[PDB]
Amino acid sequence: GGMILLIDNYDSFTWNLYQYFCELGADVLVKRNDALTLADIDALKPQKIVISPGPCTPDEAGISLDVIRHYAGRLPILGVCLGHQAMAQAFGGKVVRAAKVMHGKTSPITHNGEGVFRGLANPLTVTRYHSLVVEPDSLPACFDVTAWSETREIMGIRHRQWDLEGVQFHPESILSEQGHQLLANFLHR
Repeated sequence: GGMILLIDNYDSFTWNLYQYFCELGADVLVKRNDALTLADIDALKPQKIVISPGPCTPDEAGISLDVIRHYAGRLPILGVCLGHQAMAQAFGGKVVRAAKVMHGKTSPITHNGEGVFRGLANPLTVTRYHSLVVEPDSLPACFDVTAWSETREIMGIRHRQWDLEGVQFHPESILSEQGHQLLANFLHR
């Protein structure tokens, strides 16, 4: 509810998330993936963690993979794009090339109306900034898929037991009412 650790994986969109979460009344702290150890995060005492997008892959995302693996089941974690892929890979996921690389287009995904999608319209139009996707047949059994592209891509995953959730699209909203309601869902679990 209070203190959010946002992990910057060197994207401009981490500051959008900063503003969005601050407008929802959260105490947010933004630390770069290479300027942190896991010992650091114990000092900061976060209530929830968010892994940002970034131009890299999870392997090159500094501590992101280490953080998901160590804090899984201790604090809620929300992965956006890169963070969503990092969440799959963390539990033995496989990230593969997409059918079409999307550099800013908005498109309709279907969801299960649970997790961050509770009280959201289905289908839902979202904006995509990615070229890679989580491979469905490789997805670890600990994860349910929660959203699908219309080309049948994984657009959201969620752990079956713990509070860690991913989205492949950029939430980009909080003045959209159904965009505010998506991040508020993570914040007020």
